[PDB]
Amino acid sequence: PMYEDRVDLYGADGKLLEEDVPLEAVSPLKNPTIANLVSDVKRSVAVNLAGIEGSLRKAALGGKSNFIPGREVDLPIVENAEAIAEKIKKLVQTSEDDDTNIRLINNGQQILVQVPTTRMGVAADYTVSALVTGAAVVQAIIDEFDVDMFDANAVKTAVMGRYPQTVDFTGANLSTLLGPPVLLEGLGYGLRNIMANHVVAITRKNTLNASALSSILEQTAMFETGDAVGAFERMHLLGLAYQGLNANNLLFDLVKENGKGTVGTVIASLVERAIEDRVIKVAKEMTSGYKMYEPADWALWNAYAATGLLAATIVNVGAARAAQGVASTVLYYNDILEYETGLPGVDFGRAMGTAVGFSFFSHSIYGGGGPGIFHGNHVVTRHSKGFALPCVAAAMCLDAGTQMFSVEKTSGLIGSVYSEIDYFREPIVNVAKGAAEIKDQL
Amino acid sequence: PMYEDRVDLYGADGKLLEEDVPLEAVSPLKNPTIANLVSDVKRSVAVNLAGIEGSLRKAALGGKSNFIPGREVDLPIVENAEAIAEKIKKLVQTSEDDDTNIRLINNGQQILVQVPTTRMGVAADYTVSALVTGAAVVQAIIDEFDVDMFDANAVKTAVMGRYPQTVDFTGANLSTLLGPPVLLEGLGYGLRNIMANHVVAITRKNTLNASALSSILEQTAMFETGDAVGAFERMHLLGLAYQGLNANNLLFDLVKENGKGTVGTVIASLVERAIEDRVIKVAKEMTSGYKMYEPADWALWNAYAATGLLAATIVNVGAARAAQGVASTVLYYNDILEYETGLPGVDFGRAMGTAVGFSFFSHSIYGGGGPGIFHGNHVVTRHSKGFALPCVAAAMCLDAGTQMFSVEKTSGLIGSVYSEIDYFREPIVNVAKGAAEIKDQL
Amino acid sequence: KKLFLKALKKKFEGEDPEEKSTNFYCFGGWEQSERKREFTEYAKKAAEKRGGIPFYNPDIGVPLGQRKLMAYRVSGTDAYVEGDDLHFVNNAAIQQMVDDIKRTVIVGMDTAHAVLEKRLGVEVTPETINEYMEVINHALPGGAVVQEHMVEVHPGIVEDCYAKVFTGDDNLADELDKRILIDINKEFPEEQAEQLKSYIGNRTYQVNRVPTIVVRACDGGTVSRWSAMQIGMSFISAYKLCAGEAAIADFSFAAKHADVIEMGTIMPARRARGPNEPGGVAFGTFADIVQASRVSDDPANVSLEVIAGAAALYDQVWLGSYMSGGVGFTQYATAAYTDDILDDFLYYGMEYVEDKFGICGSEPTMDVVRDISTEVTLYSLEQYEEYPTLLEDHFGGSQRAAVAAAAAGCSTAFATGNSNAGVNGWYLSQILHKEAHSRLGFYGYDLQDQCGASNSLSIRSDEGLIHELRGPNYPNYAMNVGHQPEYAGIAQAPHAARGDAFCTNPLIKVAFADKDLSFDFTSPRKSIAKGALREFIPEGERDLIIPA
Amino acid sequence: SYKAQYTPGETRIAENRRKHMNPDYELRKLREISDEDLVKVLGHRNPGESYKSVHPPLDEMDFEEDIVRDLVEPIQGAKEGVRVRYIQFADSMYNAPAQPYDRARTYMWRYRGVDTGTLSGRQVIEMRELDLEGVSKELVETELFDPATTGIRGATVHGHSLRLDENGLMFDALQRYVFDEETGHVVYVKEQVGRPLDEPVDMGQPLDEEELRKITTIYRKDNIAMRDDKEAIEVVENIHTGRTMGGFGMDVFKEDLRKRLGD
Ligand code: F43
Ligand SMILES: C[C@@H](OP(=O)(O)O)[C@H](NC(=O)CCCCCCS)C(=O)O
Ligand SMILES: C[C@@H](OP(=O)(O)O)[C@H](NC(=O)CCCCCCS)C(=O)O
Ligand SMILES: O=S(=O)(O)CCS
Repeated sequence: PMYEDRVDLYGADGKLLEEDVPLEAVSPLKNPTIANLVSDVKRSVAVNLAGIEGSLRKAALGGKSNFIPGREVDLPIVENAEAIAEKIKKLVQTSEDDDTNIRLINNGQQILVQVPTTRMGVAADYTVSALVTGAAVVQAIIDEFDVDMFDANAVKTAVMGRYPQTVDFTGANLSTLLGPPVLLEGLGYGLRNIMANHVVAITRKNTLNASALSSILEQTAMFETGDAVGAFERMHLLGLAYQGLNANNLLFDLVKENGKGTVGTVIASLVERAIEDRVIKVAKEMTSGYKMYEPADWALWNAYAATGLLAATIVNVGAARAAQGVASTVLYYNDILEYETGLPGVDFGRAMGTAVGFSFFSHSIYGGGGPGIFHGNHVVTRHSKGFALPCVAAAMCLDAGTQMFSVEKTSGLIGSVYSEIDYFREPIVNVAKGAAEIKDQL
Repeated sequence: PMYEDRVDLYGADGKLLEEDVPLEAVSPLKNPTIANLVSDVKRSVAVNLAGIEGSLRKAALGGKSNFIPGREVDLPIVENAEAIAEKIKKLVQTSEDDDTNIRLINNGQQILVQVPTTRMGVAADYTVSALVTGAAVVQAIIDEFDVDMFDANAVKTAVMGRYPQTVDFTGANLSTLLGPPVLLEGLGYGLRNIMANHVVAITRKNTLNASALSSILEQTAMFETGDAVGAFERMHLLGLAYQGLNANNLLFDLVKENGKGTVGTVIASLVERAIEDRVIKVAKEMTSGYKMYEPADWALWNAYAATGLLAATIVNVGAARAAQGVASTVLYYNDILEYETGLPGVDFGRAMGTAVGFSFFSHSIYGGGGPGIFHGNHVVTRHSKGFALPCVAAAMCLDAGTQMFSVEKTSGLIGSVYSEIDYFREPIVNVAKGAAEIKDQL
Repeated sequence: KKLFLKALKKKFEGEDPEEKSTNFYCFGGWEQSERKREFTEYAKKAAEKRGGIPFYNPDIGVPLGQRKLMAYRVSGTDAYVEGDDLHFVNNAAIQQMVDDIKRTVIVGMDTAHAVLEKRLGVEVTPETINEYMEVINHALPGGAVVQEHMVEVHPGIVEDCYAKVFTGDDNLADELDKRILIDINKEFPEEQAEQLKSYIGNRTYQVNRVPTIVVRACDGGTVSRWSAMQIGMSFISAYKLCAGEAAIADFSFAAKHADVIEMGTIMPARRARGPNEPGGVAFGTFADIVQASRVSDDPANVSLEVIAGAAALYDQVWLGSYMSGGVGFTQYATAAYTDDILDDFLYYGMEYVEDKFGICGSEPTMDVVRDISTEVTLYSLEQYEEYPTLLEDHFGGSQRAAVAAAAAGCSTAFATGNSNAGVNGWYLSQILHKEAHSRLGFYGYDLQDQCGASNSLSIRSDEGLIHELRGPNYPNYAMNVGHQPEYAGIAQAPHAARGDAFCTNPLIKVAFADKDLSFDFTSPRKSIAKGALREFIPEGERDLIIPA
Repeated sequence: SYKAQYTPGETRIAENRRKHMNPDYELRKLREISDEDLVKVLGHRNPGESYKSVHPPLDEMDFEEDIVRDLVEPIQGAKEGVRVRYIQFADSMYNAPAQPYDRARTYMWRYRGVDTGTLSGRQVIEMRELDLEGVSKELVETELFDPATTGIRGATVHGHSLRLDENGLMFDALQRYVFDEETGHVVYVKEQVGRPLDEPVDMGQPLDEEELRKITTIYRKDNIAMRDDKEAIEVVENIHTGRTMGGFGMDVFKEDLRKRLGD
């Protein structure tokens, strides 16, 4: 292969999945599970039929506390969800043999619509899924009940919200994991737009699968932004493999041996492991006896450091079962690590800097919110190139109910709509199976 | 197939290409040529090596008339274009066997970079191609000349402009046919963002290939926005086939028989043809003898009407060999057609309405410009759902040199960079060959 | 009697309103006008300040005033003013109308109160809400509440800054300090009060008006932030919290995102603006901001008051400056609120509807839209044909097209109760007008009218949208004068005919039912008139911090 | 074969519109103007000066075969690369014999290589200047022009909607034409942007009111009301209804939808 690195892939239960795997087998550019996961995130649309119906019944149209008296339309949409879904299927598909998927959820109150890849292939960006799904839902409803021409625009408004007066689907009754590109902070940030509470809901609160899904999306986004190009590619792959996918069981063993420990003891365990594995070495011993270290392999040191970072998050937030401590943990893990060793911390300071602002904007009057609402497209937590947000996913799995903006409050139907998708819910085991499929092709 | 319609596909020379083709054989969802054209538009990036070099030499960084004295970097980039291109290839590709394409143009002063579909597949939107290409160019240059750490950020700024202080690549020395999605007017508008003058340069000023390329991109965008879904799909396919692709030679024959005629005589020829083909019929004869018509087939009437509109543009702008008249032509072709017949004009008024604003914003103080700078993502000319911009592409092919913002001024290198792509330059014949490839699979 | 005749008779004194001929070139040019003379005189007095730079000069370009330069009656008032006094730069009332909208945000209090009780174990009572409202009325205008060595904003320049609370819970309303209460039962007629409360429920909201000087120095995007910062400080102080703990971030997210109601939404990049700017105000949002609905049960009067405010907002300020600038678009807008001309046409249409269908007496059908729009358009055109002075008054085709179609569209909405049937009627009126006079408006006036019939009842992507929620960013509407103000009237019309308390949002409607606003939103006509007369005292001037 | 209809309507006003639009209807000449005087009032060039180009002769612009391009005959001004110039009219709403959309529709039926703009207060044609001068002569000499109610004006065009002056002429803030009281003729003393003419151009006598009521293309209650042309209104409503139905889509495209639904 291109790189010489090989790793063992271990599951979230700390047991070996795949032995002696070339690093590139988990590259977003090669792994077939990652490709399918990204395709599904882009093409999937949640249709809230119960919300469309109730919006229409009250003329509760176009967002928070809007009502248009006199424009109510009373239709039995949920009772006819099966017929409406069959119509949506006919309108969205490109052929009977394609990969269009329509699934009713929650007694027909919601639909998961997965738009065929043929439509994505001839579209410029991923908004096509929402747009095509919205058009099919509007026409399916109008046709199902023969909605008259003067009422039809209310159906349109119930489905897509205030668009096009708003730049997006404000107050709509459909949603996607990715928001429209007009709201992106950075070019190429589409995959970073999923709030941590949604990640937790998709993985049903399982700590390491949440942090894995976050790492997969973040690092795949780093390929999209051009950050994981050339000189930097190996750093991002090693980051994914170690911090996201529990390579060589390092993440799991660090937590296990520090289950009654602190952020400091996790640092000591990680530095010791890095010395044994010859990832770092002593550069100079100072007058006091202090040993200043240097990396022997900079991308691999960063990966070891990032793995200790996630382990420290799990130990310290796991001890509190309160997610607020996550920003502080990310901050002082890096701070202590640097002054313990003389080495650069995770992402060469950017994970620590991200945590400084994240701390401030989760404890102050100025903006932000609780940890669960942050994501890689948020101005506060965009700065680390994939190494910080997996900690927030892990932290919110471990919160036992201390948040006002909890998973239930922000993400209440996200589990029922998306978590039955195996690669979403259980990314580690399925990425490992993908790695096994291609390991001999690299 | 789904639809019963069949057409004969004729070339820009008015001669038969394919007989008895199912309508869906030219669908953006089915035709393999359209899929490949759209893929190439999304993945292609123009790298201006000469511009990067001169920008560095003068510290002319970050947009027009910027200079940063003292920060000049003097490098023989164009002299080493081959070596640099070979490095870009290694950085952009995902494997030696993939569809990465790097072509030096204009003695190495520009590079056409086509990013591999594998990278597009795991990215959320089409900006990946610019971002990855920019990252590869920056590293290739820094590595080729061992640019020192304090000068390196100037190379970055020379390639990508003022990003990220600007939301886009302001003042950059790379470009794409599609701008970044944060500048889209409407959701799904990515494919509509190509100015008419660029279309004219890509097709080397060949009238009907320009109008075809514009129609293909516009109508493919209507699939992306969800407008060509369900009830409306057939209207958009017939529009593409007749107005964009000279179905049944109707476009060509209308121009030919009116080469010494007027917008009015084109209308008379089109209405007569529509009566002959039983596309419209008399609904009521009025006291004065005036016959009010109705469509027998609404989507087909619209397609006939749209074809006459393009023919009228070619006749009336072609008579003047001056593109300014295009907006007036689109306006009054529709206005006269409606009062000649009682029928709705092209796109049920929206082509006419587009033309009113387009006339205004190409003759007033308030905005706009000459016809060559408009496109479907422009606030002025977004309103017709694919039926108006092909006229502007045709018109600028016919301009003999009356514009300040001419092709040469706005699009001076666009031909040398992109026009060698056969599908871009000659879309009609190649779409027909794609249709022949799949006609019996439908 | 025609409602515009009184104005014509004063505007064309000494002349028969029906006479087709007159004399021109006999007025002395610009010297016929008090205002033009004043302007020229100030231009000369400016010479020293400008140090030689040329300036306003009536001898540059067009010699204005070869015809008689008109005065205008502000409709529904007895104020007669020159057109220049209605230019938004010259009229402090118009500027304060916009500033009062830009500087208002509404924030739900129930989430913050849940954070206090559920997360912080702190009890919320009427007494603690009252104490909080007292604190935020010191903090919101720039007073310090926690830190030592704070500098503060001069209270003398922010006396217009304040916060109030309202609630759908009558039991809580009876317990809140009335100095800071917007009392729904006192501001609204009984039936409207009952309707508002059924939609608002047992929810509580604070209405924050940040200082006028702040939105003038900065922008509309400042407002939700400024409100949220001081809401946070006021919870910390009033409830005695640790001044910087995790729960505080919940108040922030609630006040800036989860529980905030802004007046306007953001623009796409080509016309980029933050929230609470005019392009982001939906037509139904503006109709709810205007307060004529709660003091008048005349649906024509209510719609006409909305159109007057919206002409100032959308045509004069938004399109005429934000999107263009210069001399701008005063008379494109004044045609819809002067000389009682639009009044005459709309009262004709309302009376035609009352007689033939009844107000709200028809379901929406194309037959009804065609009947009403055609009849009111013909009546309107005939008025310009019977009165040469009327046609010389509304001298620009755009003016005439907007006013005839406004009467047609509102009347159609009166009959059918459906705003989109109204706007379909507006599009019929425009193409009939065009075919009658063989002209319509300016070069690019009917872009949206030729696309309008098809998009009025469309259900597609960027075409379909219920009319109340369309606004200046609806794509067809994003460029041109002579439509947006009247569309606001069409959004109001079916709701005024029904007697609804609001068009789109009961929180917006209550939030402007407040005598302590500076601009009088119960009658935008009367306030604009007071500005035209130089009798309106705006907010935000800087006299206290600059030399005498 | 096909017989053009031009416009609906049962009244004299509609037939006047149809006559203007019909290329086989010969417009009556009411006056004559010399070539020199027409060029002088246009104001773009002096007579006798060579036509000025904006680009080289057309046969140097055609580098590549374009079969569709060569289907269309270029007008002579295009062949020669002559610059584009304009004429602009205001038409009084007191029954001027031509009116703004009437003009646009007439031009697009009768003339080749037209760029025409319609506004309430003026109507402009921009054309290769060589061909503009031929077209303009017809627009000034025929019943499309009345010197009292049709004003030639490229700037400061106010007046279409104003009362007529005491001599029956339309307002012109720049007074590009004046009434000669000695003769009763309307005389141009300025060209269409307002520069003074060295030599005034006589445009002859105004049409009388009764002739204007007979040949005008505007509807007015005091002459023939729009309300009276039930046929024209019926067709306008039909266009409106058809556009509404097409935008709504679901009924006119019902069979297209049924094929998409697999029904
Ligand atoms: C409530 C917060 C948490 C928050 O989000 N912002 C606060 C308060 C906010 C308020 C204080 C206004 C008031 O008193 O009503 C304002 C003025 C912003 C606003 N809403 O207008 C502000 N801080 Ni603060 N804030 C400041 C600062 C600071 C310094 C003060 C340190 C000290 O020893 O006094 C500390 C942070 C630190 O320790 O480094 C600080 C904290 C804090 N800052 C603590 C309150 C601390 C306390 O209880 O005393 N600010 C500064 O370090 C100087 C500038 C000063 C700002 C006002 C100005 O620039 O004039 C003010 C900037
Ligand atoms: C973080 C973000 O706030 P939100 O999390 O979006 O509410 C952003 N504010 C800020 O960056 C506040 C910056 C100024 C006050 C703190 C200065 S240290 C904003 O309002 O757009
Ligand atoms: C068209 C567009 O201008 P540009 O073509 O982008 O220069 C747009 N202007 C407008 O829409 C001006 C509208 C107000 C002036 C005309 C009113 S009829 C704008 O500035 O963003
Ligand atoms: O003359 S235009 O119609 O172009 C602008 C009028 S304000």
